[PDB]
Amino acid sequence: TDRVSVGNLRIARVLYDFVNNEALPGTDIDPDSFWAGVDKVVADLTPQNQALLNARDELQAQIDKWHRRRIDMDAYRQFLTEIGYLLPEPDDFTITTSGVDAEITTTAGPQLVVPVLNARFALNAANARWGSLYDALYGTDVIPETDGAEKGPTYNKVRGDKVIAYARKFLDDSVPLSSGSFGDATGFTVQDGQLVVALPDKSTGLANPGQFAGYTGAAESPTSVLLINHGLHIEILIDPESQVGTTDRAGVKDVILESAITTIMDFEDSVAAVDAADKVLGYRNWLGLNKGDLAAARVLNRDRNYTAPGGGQFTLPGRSLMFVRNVGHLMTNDAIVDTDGSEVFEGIMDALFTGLIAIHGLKASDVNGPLINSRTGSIYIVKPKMHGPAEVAFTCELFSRVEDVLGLPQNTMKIGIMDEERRTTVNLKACIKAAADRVVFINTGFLDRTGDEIHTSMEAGPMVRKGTMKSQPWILAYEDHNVDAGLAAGFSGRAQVGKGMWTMTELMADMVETKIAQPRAGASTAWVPSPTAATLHALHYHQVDVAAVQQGLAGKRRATIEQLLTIPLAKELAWAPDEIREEVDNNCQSILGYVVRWVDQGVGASKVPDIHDVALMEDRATLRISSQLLANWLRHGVITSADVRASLERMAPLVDRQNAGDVAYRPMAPNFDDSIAFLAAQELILSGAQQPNGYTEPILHRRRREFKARAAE
Ligand SMILES: O=C(O)C1=C/C(=C2\C=Nc3ccccc32)NN1
Ligand SMILES: [Mg+2]
Repeated sequence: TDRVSVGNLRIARVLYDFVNNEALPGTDIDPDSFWAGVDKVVADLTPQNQALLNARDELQAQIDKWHRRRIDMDAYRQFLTEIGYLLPEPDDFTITTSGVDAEITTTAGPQLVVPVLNARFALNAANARWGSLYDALYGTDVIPETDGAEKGPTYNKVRGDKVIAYARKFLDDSVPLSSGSFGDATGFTVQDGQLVVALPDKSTGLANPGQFAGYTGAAESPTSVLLINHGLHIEILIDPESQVGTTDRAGVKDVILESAITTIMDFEDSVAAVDAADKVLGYRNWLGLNKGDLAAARVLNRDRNYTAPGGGQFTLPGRSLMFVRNVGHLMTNDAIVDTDGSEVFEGIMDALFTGLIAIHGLKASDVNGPLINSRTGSIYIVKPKMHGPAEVAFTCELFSRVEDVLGLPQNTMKIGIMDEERRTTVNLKACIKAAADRVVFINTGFLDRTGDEIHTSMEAGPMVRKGTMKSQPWILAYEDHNVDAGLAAGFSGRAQVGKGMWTMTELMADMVETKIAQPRAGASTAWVPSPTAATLHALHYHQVDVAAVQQGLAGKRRATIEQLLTIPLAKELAWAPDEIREEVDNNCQSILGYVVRWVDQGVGASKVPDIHDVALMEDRATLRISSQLLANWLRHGVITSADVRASLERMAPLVDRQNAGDVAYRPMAPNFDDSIAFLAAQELILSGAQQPNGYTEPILHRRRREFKARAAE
């Protein structure tokens, strides 16, 4: 209820007040003009937005019928071409985007993704540009807790020594000495622009003196030594009076790594935001981060100060350069409605509002606030779930029109193309071309892209199990195809090529062991769930020369269209009944475990124990893959209707028990039919086949609004 009328728009009062009183001031944009701009952009671009969404449904309908009238890959591919799903590949080109920050064009390193509605997590992320290696090693299972090195209420010095040793070895691998090991260092000095390291006998310098990047304190006895490797900084904090430094052979207190080079503040799959009040909380946090005054009861960090090897001062950034992830093209939100009572497209709103807010981040002031995000004056929006190059061109048009409403130079709002839909994958080169002057980023993932995969080929037959999907031909070609297209479009030295998220937040040893594969595959960046994970993952960019990898990959075409189009159908008699049961339970607990927190508590990302009590931090896309898989098995009679109900009922109390220790929690068992969460989870499965491209948000947003409305009394 209660709205402000502006032309054809009926704007929720809370939103209206927030923009005028909080967002607009300092931007020198006339409030009346802004709202007219909103009304106009919305009226003009809404039909297009709708036209694209209808085109998806049409395409999917044809693909459905085709499968029902049957596999001949040659005919399939020709069909996709005929219906305008597979478009012709454009001639080679190089992107032209300008005014892009160094964090994106040149530096390879970790990238954090955080739900914007959580100010605490958002604050930590922005400050995770720099992280303590010691804390990360000590706090996680990277250092085993075995030989007397278990963690306790108090500091364990045996475990500390292992941390130190691990770090000492890292230094050896990253910034090697001409002779000897950092392990035996006793002191650090700066003699004539050159870092001397004191060993017991002799005293050496860096193998490459070029890696010596600066220091703090007196050259004769620095308080820290700054190093650089593969563009990433390493700070050795020296302090013999500290407890840790006291026992260190060279007085070293800590090793600090440049960690999360960039961060994505997320308005999409990691948050639950189903109405106007929610969007405002989200927008307000975004405002604070760009104002640079967001804080919790604690602040955002300022740049760091150093001394060049041969005297003189310099400075380095102290915050993670921020992107924002807008919602995609599909959903509407009641934050604004029309005179007929039709909700306005949420993506259109996000562009306008997140873009307005981001103006503050281009300026250091007192009306705009103290801390600056982008130094070149770009706004970095990541756009999810686009299908095909027309939808990309549409996003760029939206951005262009928003830039006019905001009075920003054209091409200010950069785009990060997420490759997570089949129709974007197979037309990827064309998608990048459609954004050739705005694009700063492409990336791959597992959850959404597989959900689309399952849904697109829904009628073709039963898919393989979810675990199996990570090793299927289509996804391996997809991963490699992404890297190839970016590099072919000239991304190396111009834009990020990213890869997916490590979801197992407690298995850091495993992450350190395996996630190295991503930069080895030429990814200039990849997702981590926490600041701690960003610090650990930063080790990989030290061990791997991403720029060299990309250069060596140049011109290769490692994935074919046939490979991309290889549908992940299961072979005959693939599974025993126990395996089927295990897969169903797996997916049902996955849905119930994530849905219960989303619907009941408005939580979009958290450590959710899986069926075997492994902690996984996933976003909403987990629902899409899980629900589509079950819907597929349901459709082709792998499982009956009884089967699915029995599983949800078995898994509900287990999820109930898994949330013990949360006072806010309300059990779903034993009264399932009275549980809005249980029903939401059941619906996502039973109606899964009929949701557009398998998306979960229509069901979810509806059930969360229903829960919130039941809670209104
Ligand atoms: O595999 C994918 O497609 C995918 C995983 C994922 C996340 C996993 N944990 C998260 C926490 C916060 C925001 C996003 C995520 N996003 N996309
Ligand atoms: Mg996604």
